[PDB]
Amino acid sequence: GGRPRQHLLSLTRRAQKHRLRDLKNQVKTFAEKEEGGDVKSVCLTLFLLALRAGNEHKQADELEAMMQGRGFGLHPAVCLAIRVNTFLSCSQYHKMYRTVKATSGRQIFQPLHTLRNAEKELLPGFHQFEWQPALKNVSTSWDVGIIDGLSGWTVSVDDVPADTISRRFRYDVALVSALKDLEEDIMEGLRERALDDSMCTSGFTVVVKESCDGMGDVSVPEKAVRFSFTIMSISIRLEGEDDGITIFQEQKPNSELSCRPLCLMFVDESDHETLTAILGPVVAERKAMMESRLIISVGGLLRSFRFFFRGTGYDEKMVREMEGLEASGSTYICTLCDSTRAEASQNMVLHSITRSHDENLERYEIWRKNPFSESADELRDRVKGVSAKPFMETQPTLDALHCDIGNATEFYKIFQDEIGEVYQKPNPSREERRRWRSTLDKQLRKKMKLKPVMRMNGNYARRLMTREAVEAVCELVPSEERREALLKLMDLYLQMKPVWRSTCPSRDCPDQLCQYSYNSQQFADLLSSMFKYRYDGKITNYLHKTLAHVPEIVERDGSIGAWASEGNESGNKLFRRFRKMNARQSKTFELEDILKHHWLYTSKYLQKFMEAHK
Amino acid sequence: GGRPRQHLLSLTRRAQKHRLRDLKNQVKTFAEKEEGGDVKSVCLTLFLLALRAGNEHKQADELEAMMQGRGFGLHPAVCLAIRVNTFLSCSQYHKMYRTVKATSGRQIFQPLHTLRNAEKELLPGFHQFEWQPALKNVSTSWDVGIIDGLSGWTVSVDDVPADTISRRFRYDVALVSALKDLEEDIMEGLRERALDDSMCTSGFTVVVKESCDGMGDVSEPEKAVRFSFTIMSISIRLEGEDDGITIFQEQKPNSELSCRPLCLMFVDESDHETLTAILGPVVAERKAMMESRLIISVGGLLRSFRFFFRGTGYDEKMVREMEGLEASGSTYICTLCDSTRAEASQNMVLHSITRSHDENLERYEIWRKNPFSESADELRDRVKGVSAKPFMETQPTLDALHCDIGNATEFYKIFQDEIGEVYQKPNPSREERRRWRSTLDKQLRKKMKLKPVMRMNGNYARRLMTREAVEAVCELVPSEERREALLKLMDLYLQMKPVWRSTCPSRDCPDQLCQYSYNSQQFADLLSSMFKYRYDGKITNYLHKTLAHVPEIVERDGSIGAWASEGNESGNKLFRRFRKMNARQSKTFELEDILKHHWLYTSKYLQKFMEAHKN
Amino acid sequence: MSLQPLTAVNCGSLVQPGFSLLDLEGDVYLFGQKGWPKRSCPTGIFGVRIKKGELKLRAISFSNNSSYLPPLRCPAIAHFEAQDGKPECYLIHGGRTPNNELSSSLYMLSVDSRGCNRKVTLRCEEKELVGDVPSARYGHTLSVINSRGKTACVLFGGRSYMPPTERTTQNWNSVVDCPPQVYLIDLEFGCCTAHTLPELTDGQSFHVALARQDCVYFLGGHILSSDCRPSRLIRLHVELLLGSPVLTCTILHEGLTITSAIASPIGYHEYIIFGGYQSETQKRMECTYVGLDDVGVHMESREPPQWTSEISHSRTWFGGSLGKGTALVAIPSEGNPTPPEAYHFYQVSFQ
Amino acid sequence: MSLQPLTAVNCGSLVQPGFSLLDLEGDVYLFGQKGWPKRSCPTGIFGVRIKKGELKLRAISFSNNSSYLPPLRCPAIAHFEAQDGKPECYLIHGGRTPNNELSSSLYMLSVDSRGCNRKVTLRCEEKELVGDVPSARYGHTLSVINSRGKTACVLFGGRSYMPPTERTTQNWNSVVDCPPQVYLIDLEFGCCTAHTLPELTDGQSFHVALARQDCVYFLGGHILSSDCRPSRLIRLHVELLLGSPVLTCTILHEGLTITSAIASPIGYHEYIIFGGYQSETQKRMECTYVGLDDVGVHMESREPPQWTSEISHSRTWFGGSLGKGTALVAIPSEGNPTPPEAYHFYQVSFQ
DNA sequence: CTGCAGGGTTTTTGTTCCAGTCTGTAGCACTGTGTAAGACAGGCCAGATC
DNA sequence: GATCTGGCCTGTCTTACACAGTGCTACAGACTGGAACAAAAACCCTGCAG
Ligand SMILES: [Ca+2]
Ligand SMILES: [Ca+2]
Ligand SMILES: [Ca+2]
Ligand SMILES: [Ca+2]
Ligand SMILES: [Zn+2]
Ligand SMILES: [Zn+2]
Repeated sequence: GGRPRQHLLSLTRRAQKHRLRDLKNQVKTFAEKEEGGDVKSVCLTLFLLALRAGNEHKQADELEAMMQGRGFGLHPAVCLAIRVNTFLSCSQYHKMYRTVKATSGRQIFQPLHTLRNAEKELLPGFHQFEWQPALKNVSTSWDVGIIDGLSGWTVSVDDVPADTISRRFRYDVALVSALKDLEEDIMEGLRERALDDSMCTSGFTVVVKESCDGMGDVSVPEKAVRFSFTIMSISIRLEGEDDGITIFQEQKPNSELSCRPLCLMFVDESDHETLTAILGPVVAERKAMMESRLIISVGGLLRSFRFFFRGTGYDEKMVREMEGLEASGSTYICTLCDSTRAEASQNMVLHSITRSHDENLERYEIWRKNPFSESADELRDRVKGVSAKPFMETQPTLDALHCDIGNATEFYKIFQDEIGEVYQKPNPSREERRRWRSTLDKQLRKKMKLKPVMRMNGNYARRLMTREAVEAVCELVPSEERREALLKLMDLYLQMKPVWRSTCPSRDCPDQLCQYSYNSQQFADLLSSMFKYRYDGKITNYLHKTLAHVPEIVERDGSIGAWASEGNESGNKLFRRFRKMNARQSKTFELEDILKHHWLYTSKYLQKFMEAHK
Repeated sequence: GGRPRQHLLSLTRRAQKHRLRDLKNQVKTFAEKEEGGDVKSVCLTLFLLALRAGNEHKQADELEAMMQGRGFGLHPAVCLAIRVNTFLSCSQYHKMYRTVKATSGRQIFQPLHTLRNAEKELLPGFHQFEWQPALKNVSTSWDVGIIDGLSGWTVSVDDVPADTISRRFRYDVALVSALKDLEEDIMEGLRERALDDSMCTSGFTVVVKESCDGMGDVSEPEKAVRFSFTIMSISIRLEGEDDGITIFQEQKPNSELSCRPLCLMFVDESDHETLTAILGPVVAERKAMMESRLIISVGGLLRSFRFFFRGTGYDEKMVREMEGLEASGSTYICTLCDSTRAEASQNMVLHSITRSHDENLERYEIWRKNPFSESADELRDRVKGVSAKPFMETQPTLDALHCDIGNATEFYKIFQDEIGEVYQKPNPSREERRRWRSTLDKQLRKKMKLKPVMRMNGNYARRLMTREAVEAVCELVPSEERREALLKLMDLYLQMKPVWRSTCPSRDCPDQLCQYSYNSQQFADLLSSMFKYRYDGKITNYLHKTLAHVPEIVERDGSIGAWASEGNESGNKLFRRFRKMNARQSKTFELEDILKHHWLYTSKYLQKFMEAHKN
Repeated sequence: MSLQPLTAVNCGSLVQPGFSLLDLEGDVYLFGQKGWPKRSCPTGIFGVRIKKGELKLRAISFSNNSSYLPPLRCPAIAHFEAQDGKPECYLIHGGRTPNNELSSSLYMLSVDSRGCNRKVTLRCEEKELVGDVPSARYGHTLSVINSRGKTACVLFGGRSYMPPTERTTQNWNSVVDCPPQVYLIDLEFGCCTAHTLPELTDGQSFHVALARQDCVYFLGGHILSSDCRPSRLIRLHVELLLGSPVLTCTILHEGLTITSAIASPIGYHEYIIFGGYQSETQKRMECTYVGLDDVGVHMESREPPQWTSEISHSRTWFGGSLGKGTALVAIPSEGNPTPPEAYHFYQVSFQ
Repeated sequence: MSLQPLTAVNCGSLVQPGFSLLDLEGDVYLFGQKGWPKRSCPTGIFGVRIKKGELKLRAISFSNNSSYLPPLRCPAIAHFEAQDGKPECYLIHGGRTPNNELSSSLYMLSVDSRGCNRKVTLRCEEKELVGDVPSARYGHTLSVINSRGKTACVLFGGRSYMPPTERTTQNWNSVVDCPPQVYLIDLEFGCCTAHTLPELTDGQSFHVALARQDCVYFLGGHILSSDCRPSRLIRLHVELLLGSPVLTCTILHEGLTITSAIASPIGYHEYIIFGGYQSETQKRMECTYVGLDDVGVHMESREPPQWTSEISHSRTWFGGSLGKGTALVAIPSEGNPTPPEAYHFYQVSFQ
């Protein structure tokens, strides 16, 4: 006879121990033999391995998280970080938080009030500092925050209409916030370089990249202007005796995820007056900071800083604007060489870089006074297109994104052209170009899987550069010489294109850079011969620059692409999404909010706490 | 010699097994020899008893909550609900998910796959059923999902085009979905009634109200209608003398959280063609539904269900446009009696209810044949303005909201005419009327602190029909006789405003209903005495209705605010919020998604989790 | 053969892509308006005016003994030739209602008196039909014939939904063609008879046909079953003998692959097609004169008027003939914002 | 004395509120342009032609020995009357730079040759200042005097950015009244000397003063230190004694509270003051006229021409005399979308 | 006793395969397909006078 | 009246300006078993190094 065997997990713990005592002794003595009496860890490990044999990873992770410490709640930092990282309203966050708190709470998330404090150490206007020498014509107050861009603008109706609403910070405070953020990583790099952390702490060097682009369709577009900056690369000279050591160069400056906005204004990008009226103070204070030095408690030590500023992150027309170049298809084609448009057909490579800010100021004054009584367009010639007193100094360089987009549309256009005929039909009519573009996009669609676009898009250009689209379309070409010729041109382009796309070719790929002059010469002369009909004397500007200035600027300023305004443009999406669903509909405060929210979006503190081990 | 051997918990699981192989196979063979080969239960009990030996009761109880207790955070349900309850898109949800997973390990939330499947538990077309008798002219397929309203609309350009984009559910399916949702509270009402459950499985009584109302300002064609409906209550008819005991009764019917959409189409409210062409099958199933008995596994028990409906949720305009009457300002205004225009002014208190959908059909037939060979206006009069064929049965009831809106605009222009002196100047001029408009605007901007609008919202109405607004504007009308006149006017008006605005006037203001007859008659006679200046023979239809129809309808049905349709209006805001945030966006998918989201938005099985654990 | 673009002054919404025109003694009346009548025009029929490129409409009234008629959409239209007993009727049956339902009812339209001032009085008599009555259907065809010298009127064609037994909530707009069966009808009394033909392999719809002198030609349309537009011709020689009106038919070599065209009359049996639809996606665009004779039907191509690029680029187009070799058409207007006149309007003529 | 709704054919976007309208040798010339000069016309100035309520703007060209001028925004204007040795001049100083800057630089503008073909040559000379020079200011007021019998130039008024020490980046767009010093300049040589006035309480702006036969009359304007608008004009007389230009002032107790008005000289010294701003919101709608004398102001309010609801409703406005009792005013316009001629234009005349 | 190279040790750690499965991340249809400013070239042309 | 020409017109060119985030789907990567295998991490162990 006997008692029937029931399920082991249903009887009392008395019967459990009864039926398991033998294996309990086995596990006890095994733990004592192999690990010295650790029954708990041995039974734990065996249970976990038995669970994982069935591929039940989830419950094993659950139980292990319950053991060896816990994750009951959350730190407030990552909480607010996540909140801003997915563009939620305070109402939303509260509903969700109260909800989950009601359910197995154990309140994990955190309520709003604690968040809305936990960031004043991240938002600007919070960290004490000072300068030596003092900043000229600049308040020493280290506490101020969001300021309406009006700059104490007299509301006087009789005078200039004081109309536009704007917001911004004080440039210095944004810089020092950026530093105090990166401080953890500058200390990390100090340790990586193993240099002393106590001394050699007064001669750092921070590279600043400024940038500004307009942005339409922000509702009439309402066409508001965005202005941003970014820390590019911080170096150190101390204690001297050397050139400088880059502690932290940004790895992905292209990414908008490291691009902090500084000033927002509800104005068009073209109207110069209001633009200046709200930009002047900023450029003035930047010029002021160029001389003095900053003092900040970083790494517990009162260290010091000086800076260097690169005016790159801009479109062409704006550069011309705040430089005073006659936008855009002027007789003076290049911002950086002074050649004529026409003469840029005879020569296309040998060109020097002399266009510098103060020089342009001098040339403008020589325009104004005309110390030579010379004729009007004569004055235009001698000044070399300098007739508009500029104010904003910029680094004389081009953006990668725009060179790419312009050369992409040039490619697209010439493809539509030579699908029809140019050197066998000299003067084509408008409907001809229309039908040629239609059938060109037909070819680009049937294979290569691209849909047409009203304007040039970035990834659109990326695919527009693939040789495979060329092999697809050029099949439509009747010629063989010109067909394989445009193939070879695409070839040269692919060979020498990533040169400016590169982050640092001197470290990425010096090869093409060494023969960049040579391939540029090849392609330039191939165009001059096989396509003189189209480029007799008229030249797209970006092509002039890339065929007459790329290697020099690459040699001078570290690299290119590392300064493209591309990340600026990307931020528009942010400013789009932000304006969509995180505000009360009030203008005086819409920017006052959107700034705060967006300024959050860029923090290695926050971004790291967001990655959290991938 | 030998390498120092580390702590078992810190080794690699490969090396952990490499070194534990002995006791691994020992526990394996112990399970196989003594416990039927269940290694999992063996090691579970090993860890359990080892922990409980060290006074680790808290960790042991938490583990026992993990094994055979669904831990792993909180639930798939509340996860999906919270996803809905704040309109969060999927990529965002996954971004938060991976985040809270990496930092603060032991993920609480569910991944995407879990909630995708969990949908079909609350999507329509998941619980089986059938009809006795079988549903006529209806496919018996029960597992169907979303269907575009074309109902096989052949796309022949030779014929009328299929240019209209629409989506819908199958009526019965959303019905059974909502019921199976509310099986929880139906079992709980059975509980509260201390009522049997094995018995009384046949005499359930379910009543639903419905609505349909388009809206403009949808662009960047242009308009769409959101046909919806919601259960109101459910009682018990078994087994005799007991007429019915309300088992469930809705508490917030006017609320948005009780508004179940069924079908949406990118159409205008006006063109009667497309509306019928789409909603036809809905009408057919509606009428085919009154008869058969539905079988549902409610509370695990297969029980029968029957249904009564009362079409209420329609504005005056649509009410007419599905009744074929004169739209809108013709001699026939009472959608219930056959009053003329001036007769509603002649007598303003003595009217009965006559307009009955069946009689509407019967008299449209008279229009059709004219069996008496009568003239156009002659037959129109004899037929009392039955001008077209009726199309769908609605209960001859009133909308409280837009009737209040009519009271509001009427008293508004009363004020606009009392700032000036129309009883002295019977024909004032347009520009003087606009000046009186602007001075009324500034008057109510100073007092009561209200801004002007070109078209009015409900808050404007309620904040206008206030004795404080009366005495604020009365300061401008100089005649202290007209002041007291319209003061007592507003007084007696508010003496009855809650009568129709009551959710349960039988309780919320029964004495207010009792004297309603006298209050309304005083209203009409005061019109005839001092305000006849305007109401010689011309009135507004809504007033007519609030005078001679309120008590009849409410006594016959129970309330008005109960059958009020308000929700759909502000729910249009929700429809917009949904579309511009969660759209695909692709026309064949825009509705095909927003409908899902929307239907999800209104399950008590979710909303309780917002209020259930909150109080 | 000329076209001229017109712009209607005070009418921009009442017509719908499927509508109709009816002429009584040179007087034009539009039939079929979008939705039920407002308080404005409780009849829905409009006397039409085309003068100096402008298009005006005016409302009509009726007698008292004349019952009123809801706005059918695509019925079969038949001008009863003015003869004994009652000139001059014009037949209406039966189309589909505003509420997407079908009439299956016979109305006779007539003039009563005038004026005073260019006013015309009309009348509508619903006559019950005895049978063996036809089922509800729409897009069908019916015409009159005389057999020494009896008068009959015969119908065939049309689409309709599935029978109510299989009528399905998901097929509620699915439709098929009618069975290939004609229905002969004496107007007095309202007798109806159904008949099938062995040559009549399949039903159809949208098809236009012309009758004359006891014989009819059934011309091209499209059949939804095989999705074909068979360009053959049907021709039935029919006669009325007491009391069985026997009926024979034949298939000619070629008819035409056209669909739902605009047929204008010019002579007794000299008629002209202004194009219907050749393909489901591609419109036929040229004219085609067709006479019919006792010898037979005789058809010839013609010069098509110089189409506007816009009418050339419309996706749809439709209408009827103003009569006597003149027609009116409209084109869905494309604009955001809409004009909101949903249609450009053109007036075409021959010679 | 009435208006006329003009229409600027093109270039309806190159006109900010603040600009200058200089009349010499017949035709009128617009100075000051929104944004820096395009290559369309480098010198920025435009010759104005009014034809049929239409506005034509012809480009201008300078001499070769001339200088080039930035479009100063709210500058000080002076008509130097035709007399030896170079008739007849305009004087522009010192203005607001379009790129937001100030220029204390002084500009002498004149006409040089014409045409032959109606194209008129102009020229500009930077007149260096020695002193005791006037600081860079804007909205200030300078005129010309001829006392016993020699000619000088009197400047007063105008604001300025905060001093270059208290120039706060957060107050950068603040601007207060310049210190109240009169500036007496000979065009040759530029011996610009400043002079105090113990009665002149403070600086001011937009005070459209006037001088007659070396006797100046400052009508009240705006004082930002007080936001007040004391109407009373202040008379003063300057006496070019050798070598001390002695001065006298007098507080006339009756004037007019006006800011930045339009003054058309009608007679030799008869000036109609059109309109401006008597308040922050209440614009001077009424017209005005003063005959000038040794007795001085002799003021009458003429009949104010009718005003379109357009000009009534707009927040502010601006303009300038076309000379000869005639003027042009503009209104910041609206339109949906942007017209983009953001200003509607109205001519106005006397008699 | 030191020095280092390298003899042994057990213990990480991956190492090979055939079936899964649970997940996260990639790929996707997709809106709409012209704008707006200014430079410069030249065509023409009125107006005005030579 | 001739002309011519200063300027206005029309056209063509060149540089920015919009289209991404979204639910759905499919695949890939990431995990379970046995054997027996190299390669290392670091103790210890020996041998040759003074
Ligand atoms: Ca740009
Ligand atoms: Ca851009
Ligand atoms: Ca409404
Ligand atoms: Ca409405
Ligand atoms: Zn260059
Ligand atoms: Zn009534």
